[PDB]
Amino acid sequence: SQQVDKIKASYPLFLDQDYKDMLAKKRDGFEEKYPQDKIDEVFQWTTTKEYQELNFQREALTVNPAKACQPLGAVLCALGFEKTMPYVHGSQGCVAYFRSYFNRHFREPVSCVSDSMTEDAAVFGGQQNMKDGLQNCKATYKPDMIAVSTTCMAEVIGDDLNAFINNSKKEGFIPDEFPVPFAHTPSFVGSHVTGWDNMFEGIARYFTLKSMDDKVVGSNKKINIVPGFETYLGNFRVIKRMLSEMGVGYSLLSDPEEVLDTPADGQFRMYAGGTTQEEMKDAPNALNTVLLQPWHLEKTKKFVEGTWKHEVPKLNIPMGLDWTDEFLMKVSEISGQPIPASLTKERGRLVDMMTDSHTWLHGKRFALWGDPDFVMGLVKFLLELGCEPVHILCHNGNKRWKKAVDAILAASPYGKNATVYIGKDLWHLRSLVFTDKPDFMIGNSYGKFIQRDTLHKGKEFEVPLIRIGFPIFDRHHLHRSTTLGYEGAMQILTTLVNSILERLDEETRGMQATDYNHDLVR
Amino acid sequence: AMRQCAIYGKGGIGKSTTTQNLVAALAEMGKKVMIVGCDPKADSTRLILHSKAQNTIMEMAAEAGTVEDLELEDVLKAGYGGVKCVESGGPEPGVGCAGRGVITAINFLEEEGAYEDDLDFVFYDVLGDVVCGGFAMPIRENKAQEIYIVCSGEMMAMYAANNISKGIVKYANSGSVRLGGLICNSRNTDREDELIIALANKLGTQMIHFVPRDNVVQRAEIRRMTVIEYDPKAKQADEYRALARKVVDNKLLVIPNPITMDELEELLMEFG
Amino acid sequence: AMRQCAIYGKGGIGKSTTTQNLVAALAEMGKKVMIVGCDPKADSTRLILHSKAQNTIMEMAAEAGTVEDLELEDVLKAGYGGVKCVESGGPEPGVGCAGRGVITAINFLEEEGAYEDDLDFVFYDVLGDVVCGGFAMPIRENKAQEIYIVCSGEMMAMYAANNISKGIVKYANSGSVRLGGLICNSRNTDREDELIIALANKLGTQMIHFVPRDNVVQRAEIRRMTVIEYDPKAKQADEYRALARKVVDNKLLVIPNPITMD
Amino acid sequence: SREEVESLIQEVLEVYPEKARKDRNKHLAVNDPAVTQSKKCIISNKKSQPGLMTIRGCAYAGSKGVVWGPIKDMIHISHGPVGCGQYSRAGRRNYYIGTTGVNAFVTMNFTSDFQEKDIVFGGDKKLAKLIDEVETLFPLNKGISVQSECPIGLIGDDIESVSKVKGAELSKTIVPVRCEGFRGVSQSLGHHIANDAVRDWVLGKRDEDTTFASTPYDVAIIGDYNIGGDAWSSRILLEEMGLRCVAQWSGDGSISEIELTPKVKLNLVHCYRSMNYISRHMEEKYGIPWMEYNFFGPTKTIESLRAIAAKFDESIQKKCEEVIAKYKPEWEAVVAKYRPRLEGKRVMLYIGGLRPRHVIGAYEDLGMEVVGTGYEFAHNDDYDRTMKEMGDSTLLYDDVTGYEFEEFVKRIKPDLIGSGIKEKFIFQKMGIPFRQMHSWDYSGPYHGFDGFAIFARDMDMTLNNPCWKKLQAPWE
Ligand SMILES: Nc1ncnc2c1ncn2[C@@H]1O[C@H](COP(=O)(O)OP(=O)(O)CP(=O)(O)O)[C@@H](O)[C@H]1O
Ligand SMILES: Nc1ncnc2c1ncn2[C@@H]1O[C@H](COP(=O)(O)OP(=O)(O)CP(=O)(O)O)[C@@H](O)[C@H]1O
Ligand code: ICS
Ligand code: CLF
Ligand code: SF4
Ligand SMILES: [Fe+2]
Ligand SMILES: [Mg+2]
Ligand SMILES: [Mg+2]
Repeated sequence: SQQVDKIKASYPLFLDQDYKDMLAKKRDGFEEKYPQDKIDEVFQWTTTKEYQELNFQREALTVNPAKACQPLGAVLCALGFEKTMPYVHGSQGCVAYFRSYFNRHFREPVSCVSDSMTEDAAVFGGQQNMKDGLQNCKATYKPDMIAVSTTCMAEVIGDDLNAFINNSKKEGFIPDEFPVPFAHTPSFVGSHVTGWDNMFEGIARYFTLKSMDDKVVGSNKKINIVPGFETYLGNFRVIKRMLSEMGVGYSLLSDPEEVLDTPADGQFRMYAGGTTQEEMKDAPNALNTVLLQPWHLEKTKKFVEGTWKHEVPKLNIPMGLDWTDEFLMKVSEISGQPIPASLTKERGRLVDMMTDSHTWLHGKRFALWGDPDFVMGLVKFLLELGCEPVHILCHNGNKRWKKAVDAILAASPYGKNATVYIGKDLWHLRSLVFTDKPDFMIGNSYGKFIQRDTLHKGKEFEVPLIRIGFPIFDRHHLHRSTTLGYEGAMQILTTLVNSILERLDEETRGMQATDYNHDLVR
Repeated sequence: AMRQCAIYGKGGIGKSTTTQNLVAALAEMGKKVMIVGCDPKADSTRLILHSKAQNTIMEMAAEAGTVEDLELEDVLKAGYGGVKCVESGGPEPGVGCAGRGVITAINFLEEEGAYEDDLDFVFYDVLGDVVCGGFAMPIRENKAQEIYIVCSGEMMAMYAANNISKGIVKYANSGSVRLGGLICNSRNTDREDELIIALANKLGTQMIHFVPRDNVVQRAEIRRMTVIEYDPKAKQADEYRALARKVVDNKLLVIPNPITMDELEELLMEFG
Repeated sequence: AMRQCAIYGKGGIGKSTTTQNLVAALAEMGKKVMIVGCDPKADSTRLILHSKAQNTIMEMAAEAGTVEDLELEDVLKAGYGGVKCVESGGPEPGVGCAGRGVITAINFLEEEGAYEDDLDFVFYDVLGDVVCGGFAMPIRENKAQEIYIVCSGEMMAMYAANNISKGIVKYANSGSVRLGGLICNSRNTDREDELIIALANKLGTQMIHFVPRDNVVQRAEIRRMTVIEYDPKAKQADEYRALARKVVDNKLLVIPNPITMD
Repeated sequence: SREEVESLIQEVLEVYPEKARKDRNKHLAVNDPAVTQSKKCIISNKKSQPGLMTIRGCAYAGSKGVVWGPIKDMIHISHGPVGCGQYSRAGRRNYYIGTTGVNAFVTMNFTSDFQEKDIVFGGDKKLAKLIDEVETLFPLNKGISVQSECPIGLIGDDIESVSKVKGAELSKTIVPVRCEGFRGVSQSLGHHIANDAVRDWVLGKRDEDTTFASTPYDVAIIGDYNIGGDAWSSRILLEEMGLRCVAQWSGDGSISEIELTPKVKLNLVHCYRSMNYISRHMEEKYGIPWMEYNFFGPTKTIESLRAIAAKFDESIQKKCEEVIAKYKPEWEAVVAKYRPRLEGKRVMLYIGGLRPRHVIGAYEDLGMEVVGTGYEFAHNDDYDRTMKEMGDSTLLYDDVTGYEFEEFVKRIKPDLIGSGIKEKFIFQKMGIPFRQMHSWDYSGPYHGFDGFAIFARDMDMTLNNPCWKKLQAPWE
């Protein structure tokens, strides 16, 4: 039933007595469902130390992973260049998924094509699909550039991207000077951050490999910035703002900030802004190249050190105070510009915030996950705050990264109770937050399922989710946030101390029971 | 019951030739037979049909759009002795995935009821090197139950006979597939027959038959037909009849015991 | 400075034998050579290394967890004459995907800089039936630039040389990869050398050398050696030196013209 | 107009290379409600032209995302690399009642997460080991499906074998599904491979069993995936009408409901496209009749209730007329409130395989007109059903391209578009009101009388929102 003045959607509609009664009959009659008694006992068992031991013996099964595959990163990379169409050579199912995935995170259109390789293209190869596809795409959507990556099936069968594209050009499907950079992006290797590294390297090699002869390092007086797989619009914007503020000439290579934030003004723009082809061609002339997220830009770094001959600085991701400081001094060192009074003041305003909030953050325990550089940046900042990371999970992490993060942890009194996990998923993490309960989780939307689980055990075991990372599908416009630099650090500090205060108020909102500590002033 | 056999062996050892000749003799005995080529080139049925095998399943499917659009009638042809012929097809060398071509093709035959005849025998002629799961599709459950490995007195063939057996063991265990025997296609190596009999023993099988090297085979091949048809009176035509009845009457089905590269060498040394 | 060559030919023709005997002579001439085996049975370096070279690339990756964890030191070994050997590896017959194993191994060698010591030659030994893109990995751009196709006088071997040449064309047109010649590994057929010269002409290439059938080759093979190492004075041993000298001096690199069977 | 629309078709098609032009021309038509053979006017279910930004998915999405995934007390393994399973995790809102991770698993992502060694050496050993770990960590699971992603089908892994062997060792139904993404041309073949697997591995488990107590009023709901609770909102009407719903395929579905479906008297098929396969099979094997119904809006629902009740005795017909009389004042008030706000409005639709024709009824009940519609992957029998439901000189498109759809809308200028998440943000930026017609924009249900109320409210809130008058800056 519906009262026309107050229509109910699925919640709370299905709580009406007639639906509830109907669902009771469904279950009893046809579901052959395990008794509630058993379900509760099984549930309780999965929260124990013994279930954790079994759970951590897994060797073949993955449950709720915290990563996606390579071409997702390639697509994001390709999106960052002017009038560029991401083009994924292989099965079209993948593209439908990549677009949907980014649509939901960005609440924006996401442009990308497939060349629709079917069963006969599986056994004969995708040479024809690549010919017809490059021609059709150029004609219909008119990009300046098409950036080609691969699905897993094109990789199993070894479709030679370089040859397929050269024959397309040789046979007149697209003009020879029409730029078609490529990168093999196999999904069964690494993860989506690895796909970003691979795609960027293809494009950079495409524009600079032939013509190294006339390049002189330092001759355009600018600093190359490579951001890596990045999904906070504010992150592109803050790097650009701090460099402009210092007077540093800079060149952001892969810049999707504009095209992922177009205005609603009556027209759809498939393309907007981004790194130009001329900027890439000119990149080897820069003073140096800074990699924002080095732990997934290793292939890019070898090409840039080897072919461009830049002394790429050893910098951590510029998150939190020390590493933002370190980033700014090194940009200062490369370019000759001193650090302006305006950035120095901003630094002291983040310090002021740390001093103001330290009593509430101190000793607070967090479980967290995400991509390698993000996680280590977030871990470093939690330590600078007097917080205790407890469970650090990075599913797409490696042994060397794990070694670096264990060193940061051990350098501080606040890391004594923390352990780093690589190769482990969100079902592992779920066990950890039941057996060794932290105060909060910091991760993406997928963590809401953990929070629901911890709550089902009991309100005193509930571990709230703090949404920082990618993808965030169940809040709106968090993709406009910042995590880098001083600006990112202020936002994170504010998100953290206020999650802490929001939770405390909930635990103290009980009339004449807990509200003696329901303070007006915190 | 219908009997399914898969023919394996070193590249160039004479599988297709032996298979088609074995099958012609079977048809000549009054058996109802189907041949399934699992090789990207389309030569497995060419001596039964009297011309190249132009319409492979993959080619017809690509032309029709998808295999789902394809008719069984468009790919199944009958030749000498009423023998049914079909080819998987696949790419030319160096692109695509010939393994998937076989997987696709076998699945097509199953879906279109290619086995739902009164067939007495189905023979799968398979590629030399079994490089992937697709080329072992012929020996999964409900496919071949008998395997014959065509070899010779030469080093390369016996190493290959042994290596293929390693691959067989995995399928024999989870299925009913068994090694039936070795067919020795002579290269005129000295004491050739003794050597293959010996190799057969260490594995646990027999040497089913010795097929001599006879230039009549190549004359018939140039005429695009089997020896059984090219020269029914020939001595070689009798060699294939012999092989046929032995496979027909064969009951020895084993899971092979692969030997070590050392044993294989000491064996060559013991006979040569 | 560096020359990369890929050896193709019909299954069972003598590629791995011919390749290894050539390299032996090449090393004996004072060349720095690497052999890259691109066959799941991993036999391509078995005669340069006596008895064993236990460690294929895929094997070590499977054991080590991932290819990225694997160091160059683990899979590349030296045998007779300082010849460097590495094997792709792959699955046993009938399971997995040997093609992808080749892609991964060749990609590993590139990423780890295996090509930049001070090498004169790189040889890729490929298996007979080239069933997928993986097995053309050695003839992509920046890989092999010279291809030699092993054949003989019998109908089937030549037919294969021609089909491999068609597979080459798409890699040859769009790249720098070129056919170097046909190497005739004799089967003692009538007027065989003339016959292979004729085929070479129709393709647009030459026959670089006629290699006689000589059972010392198999006798040395049983000893896990090249003829060069097993018996340096034999007639066959001088044959591989002649083949070796010619490959050093070859300048003929063509795009082949495949013929219609008539 | 008929000629004007034909002209619009020829102009749009002018941008394409000739091969793509000759083909895209076959998939765009000007409707005739008189035509009953759609082959004559349009063709569908063909492969997409490369590089044209189709909105179509793959076979795996069709099988795992759509048919199998909703079945709540099985564990569905995304077999292969980690991507597929991760982009589809909780993306489709197939609602279910259960204790997730214990006895229910719908929102979870299970995968074998292929690395390079698993590709090269194959993954049957890992799959076997994977099933052991599952049975350890989720002992209340009542069965397991193995959903192959692209590379499982290339390399030729033997998942049927692993399913027979492991299933025997554990006395567990394990369903191997070859829903390789390169198979077919879209989601559609995945439905089919999903239905054949249900048939081959589950539907027959109780062929010999006669313990279940059956009545002449037993029915199954086939082809409702309970988006936002659509099926729960349908089910209530059928039962108030005195029918008993033994099964729901596959929204809120259990493996036991599926096994008990052969005991019903009639199959109620909502989504024809995705489950007409198993419905024909159940008629052929068990003698069960099946019929298509539409519970979108009051007119279609009222007509469907009467048609279904007519398959039984007069008691059920009496109860039919009761249910109708009960919800009559509720759907009439919805009409009185929302139709005056929607009357005369024009909508263009583009969805998968059922809704582009099915929901036309609900729009008309609010006085709206469907001026254009099309499918991602219908077959010609869907377009046979479609053309009488559309008005004359309306536009029909199949596997429409991003470009085509963009340009059609520019000319036709509808007030509302109802399509998917990939379409959404393009058209909002154009100032055109947009409703998601797969996910219902996280709202719904829209099925039945209770859904229609949410349906009316959603179409009005969006179309008449104050944000749509704000797109131009006052100063330009
Ligand atoms: N017993 C015999 N006597 C003489 N010639 C024979 C023979 N058996 C086979 N041949 C010839 O040797 C050549 C190779 O035959 P076939 O094509 O059957 O080998 P095969 O199938 O192992 C090669 P592939 O690996 O390419 O499939 C053919 O010309 C055939 O006529
Ligand atoms: N010139 C020659 N004279 C005599 N025998 C020879 C020979 N060349 C090669 N052989 C023998 O023929 C067999 C095949 O040699 P090899 O293994 O190198 O062939 P191949 O590599 O083409 C087979 P595949 O395609 O499966 O890799 C070996 O036993 C070898 O000793
Ligand atoms: S199953 Fe089909 S695309 Fe019939 S694959 Fe798709 S939940 Fe659509 S038009 Mo998404 S044939 Fe259902 C459908 Fe319709 S996922 Fe849903 S909305 S009624
Ligand atoms: S049609 Fe999968 S998303 Fe792809 S690159 Fe492979 S991991 Fe990543 Fe369908 S089954 Fe899946 S989604 Fe595609 S791969 Fe195929
Ligand atoms: S090895 Fe087999 S599966 Fe792997 S690509 Fe080549 S043919 Fe296809
Ligand atoms: Fe937006
Ligand atoms: Mg053959
Ligand atoms: Mg070899």
